[PDB]
Amino acid sequence: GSKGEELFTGVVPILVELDGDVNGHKFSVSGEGEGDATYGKLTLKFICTTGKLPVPWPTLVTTFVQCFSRYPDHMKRHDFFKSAMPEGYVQERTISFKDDGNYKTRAEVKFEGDTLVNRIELKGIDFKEDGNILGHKLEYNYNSHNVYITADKQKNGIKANFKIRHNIEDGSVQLADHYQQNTPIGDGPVLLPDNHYLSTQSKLSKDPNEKRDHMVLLEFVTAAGITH
Amino acid sequence: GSGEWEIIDIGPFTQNLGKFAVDEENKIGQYGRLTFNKVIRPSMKKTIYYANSRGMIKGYEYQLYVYASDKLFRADISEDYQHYPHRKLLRFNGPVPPP
Repeated sequence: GSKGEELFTGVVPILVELDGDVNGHKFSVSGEGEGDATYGKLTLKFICTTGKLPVPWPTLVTTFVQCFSRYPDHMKRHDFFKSAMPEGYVQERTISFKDDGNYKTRAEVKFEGDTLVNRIELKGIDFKEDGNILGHKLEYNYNSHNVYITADKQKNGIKANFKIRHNIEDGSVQLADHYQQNTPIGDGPVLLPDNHYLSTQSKLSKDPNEKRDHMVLLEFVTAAGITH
Repeated sequence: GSGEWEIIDIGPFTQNLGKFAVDEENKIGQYGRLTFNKVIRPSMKKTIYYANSRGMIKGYEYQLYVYASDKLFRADISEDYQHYPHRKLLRFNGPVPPP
């Protein structure tokens, strides 16, 4: 358990800000919503503020706050994300789309007042102009995944490896290979975890009254993989 | 893929679809400027599925009877979640016989 954990015992407002650049196409996204870590529950709405999003919304779901995961009581000593709070952590990823381009992301996740903020810069290169991504061939939905977490003692943080499965309209599934590293922003002690995983499930939807390009996200994340 | 027509209610969601149809039709101009009044029964929708073995929901299609400027129109609207903008006015014809 940690002092950081005490900041998540109720409903927490969330802001998400992303600046992106994919094959030179520049875009910005703002998101708002809230998280309730007691139930591993996230509710977020994202709006593309620069017009039409040049990549499919599902490809950005993992980039758009694992501190809202529900860690079962017997596992709470393994919750790095909340222990890094309020000072926060940096989350870096490489995301490799099978036989297409890749995203590189850097995010800072921290409290600003009572708000959990995720500020992201994203760089995408080597995408095929009529591939699944720039050609918008992904179904608008999202699969359930298990994300394995392990300690990275030398960076006083964690790392994760996982594959995201994106449904493709023609019936195939395209894998997005995620390599992730998280390191605390502050200098204080953090909880470093034994090996475990996060079990995720996400539902994507639309706001019928919204005229801008957007995504509504409902997500549940639960930690598992450690016996009690 | 696409399922069968099902009756839906004429609540706010449906009335807003009506409003959308009239606003879109107003952009073309083959009729004079229309003023939305109401969607009347029956309204119906069919589910649209991705064309593959998963067959998950891609969106919906709507067929509405819409009163605008005191005339009854048939409006067909498609909703496609994969591509922005999602709502498109497919057809808008009138006046038509009352259902």
